Amino acid sequence: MDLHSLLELGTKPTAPHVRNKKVILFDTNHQVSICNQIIDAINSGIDLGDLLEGGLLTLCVEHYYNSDKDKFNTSPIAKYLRDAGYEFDVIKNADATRFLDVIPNEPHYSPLILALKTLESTESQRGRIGLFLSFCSLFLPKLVVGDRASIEKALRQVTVHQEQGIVTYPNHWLTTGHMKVIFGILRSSFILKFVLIYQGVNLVTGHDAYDSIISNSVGQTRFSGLLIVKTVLEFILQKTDSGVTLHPLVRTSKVKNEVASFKQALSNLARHGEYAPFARVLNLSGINNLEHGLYPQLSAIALGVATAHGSTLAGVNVGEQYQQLREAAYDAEVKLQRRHEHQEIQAIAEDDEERKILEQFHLQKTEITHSQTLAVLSQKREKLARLAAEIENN
Amino acid sequence: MDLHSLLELGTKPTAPHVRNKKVILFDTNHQVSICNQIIDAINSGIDLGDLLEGGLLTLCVEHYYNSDKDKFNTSPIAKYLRDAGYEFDVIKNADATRFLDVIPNEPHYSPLILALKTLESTESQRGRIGLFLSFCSLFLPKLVVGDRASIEKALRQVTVHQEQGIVTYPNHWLTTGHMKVIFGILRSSFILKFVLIYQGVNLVTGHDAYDSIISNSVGQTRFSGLLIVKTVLEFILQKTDSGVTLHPLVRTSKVKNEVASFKQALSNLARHGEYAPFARVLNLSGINNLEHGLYPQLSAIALGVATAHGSTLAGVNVGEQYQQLREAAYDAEVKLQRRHEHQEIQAIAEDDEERKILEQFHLQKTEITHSQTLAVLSQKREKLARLAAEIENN
RNA sequence: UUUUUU
RNA sequence: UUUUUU
RNA sequence: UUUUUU
Repeated sequence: MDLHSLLELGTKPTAPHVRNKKVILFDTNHQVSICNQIIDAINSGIDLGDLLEGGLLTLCVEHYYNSDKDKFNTSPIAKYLRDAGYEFDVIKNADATRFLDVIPNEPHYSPLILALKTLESTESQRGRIGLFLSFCSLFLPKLVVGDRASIEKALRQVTVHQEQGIVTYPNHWLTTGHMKVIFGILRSSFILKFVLIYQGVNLVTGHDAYDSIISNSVGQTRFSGLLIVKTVLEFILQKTDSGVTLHPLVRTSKVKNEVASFKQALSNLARHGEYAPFARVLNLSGINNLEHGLYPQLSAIALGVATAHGSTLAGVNVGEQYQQLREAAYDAEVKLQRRHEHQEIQAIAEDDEERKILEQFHLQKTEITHSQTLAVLSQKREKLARLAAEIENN
Repeated sequence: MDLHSLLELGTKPTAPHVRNKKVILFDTNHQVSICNQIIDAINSGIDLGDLLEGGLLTLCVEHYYNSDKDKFNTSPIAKYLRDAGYEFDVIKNADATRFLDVIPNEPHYSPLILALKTLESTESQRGRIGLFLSFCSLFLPKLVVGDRASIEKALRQVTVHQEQGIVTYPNHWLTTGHMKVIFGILRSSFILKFVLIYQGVNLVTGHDAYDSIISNSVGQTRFSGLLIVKTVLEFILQKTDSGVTLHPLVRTSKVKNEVASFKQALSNLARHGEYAPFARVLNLSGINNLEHGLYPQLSAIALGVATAHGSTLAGVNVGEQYQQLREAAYDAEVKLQRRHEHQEIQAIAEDDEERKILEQFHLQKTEITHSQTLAVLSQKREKLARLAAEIENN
């Protein structure tokens, strides 16, 4: 009897799940105009409550699969969503021409029926759907950080993609109320985030403007709320050709339960295949075992070692109960790393003139990264002070 | 269990993709006049929105394959676009004589139907189509740099090809509004850029004026947004006959994760075969793994070493967070390279008179490249100051 | 709960 | 995001 | 892009 196996119980799911959901699909002869009516109903602020996930699935099936519902069901999006517990009931209506005529006759859709009579539609192309999905992909990196972080990252990606000349969005899409409602409809829908992630990752070759925007934004969403995974696996568990060895600041007996617990949490997380970098955004099952408050010493030490290697990770906020250990591991790794690079410069040169040139280069390089780290720290302090002045103002 | 394989997940596409697109093809008895009507509809500023990609495919099939649609489907352009996820639905209309009569009866094409009634057509030859495609190939090098860089490179290629006597373009094609709209229609279309790249690379022998312009402009587009690939693979990972060895400025332990990560990104990029130099323009799948912000030390060091070897790479702009490391690696490589050429001049001579002549030659050659590098730096500084004075003026 | 850069 | 030359 | 002579 192993009594210590009781501390790992109640984490892993045991079976594939018998929970079944129901999202509707619209089968219409006028699918492009139906889809554009869903776009301008969402953009107008109409809370289209239980029909949101089915309407967003009709936009994504219409854009990616020409709304045929036959090669959609063969496709691995639907195989994944069928194993996740979704069921597609197809609301077939061949003579429908408006969004009101396809909503089923239930009593609780009556605020939506009253809301959509006053909704005016401007006639628009098929490409407004792909414009909407490429705009919705811009909220995907820094989605789990908040709404202000998502809206600022998405505004920065709008100006980056408009200097490229790839896209241009309308000016009433870029107001802060509308970017609040698009953050709201993206954070809650699993199917919208998953099919933006799937068509971002798995499209190889023929990219239009929208496919390239979605593929660029899914590429910046990799390990989004999982900075602890990236800092521990790069800087704490170094891999050699001989094998994985620990770091000197984690190689004691106070830390070793967190290290052995973190390796079990990572081996749980890698059951998800190619969606393990997107685990915090898609809210997968191993997500509770990788928080900062489960590893209070491993996380602050790993961020201090990571900040000592790179300039930009001195902008990462932590809680007040992790700051001083982060600052201490930063100082210790600065001293250890200057000892190591002095030994390596003495190892790889050939003359005294060669080691004089390489010594002058690596001391100038270290002074460059230290001055950049202090610049990032000063603008982080001013950003926190400006946010606190806005919170005091509001 | 290799836990470090989780950091490479979510990058490579797993399957050939089940996303299918629909571009139309026009099958008409009067294909030359239909194609010239698409040329003067595009040149007039008519936003021919969803029919743009099919109209450009009809121009390219009419120019390259005589619009027969039977040897087009055997040809490897269509095999590549069929594996990319395109489907060609052929709008057969044997008695059509205008561009209005072949547009399908949909409600969202009605601004285009109203736009094309007022469009006047001048009757023109088959060679205005090849004139349009050779003009569209001139935006292909420096396409990913911007619109002003594309329009200035394309104006320079117009004057180069008119001193040759190969071509002459009409004077209303060379205004900046029209070159803005041809940059706009080339940046977004995958099929136009791909078939200009395919017929530029794979045409061996019988070139007319337009084929030679397209082949010259596709030859200058090789590694267009991939300067990091060219500078690292030339100057940082030197190949000997014995094998690949690193550079002394990247041979430490702070750099080795970026070097081993860059070799994985290059081995991803070389899955695309002969279209791997054109990966940033065609937006292929390995493109996110080769940015400057993923390798902040390898890229600035590699550009400094490259600038020390050649005069013209002192015109490359970088961000402000990479400039000083570029300047430092430039200084270190200047000192290391003068030590190496002094040793090689002592190795390859036979007398003292021979080494006196070779010493005087190589010191004059180094002074020539240093004065050229300072000239490039001064005109770069004045170009940036003039662009900032125009941005302040506008 | 997450916080940087890209 | 990309930035030079050809 | 090419630049001479024959």
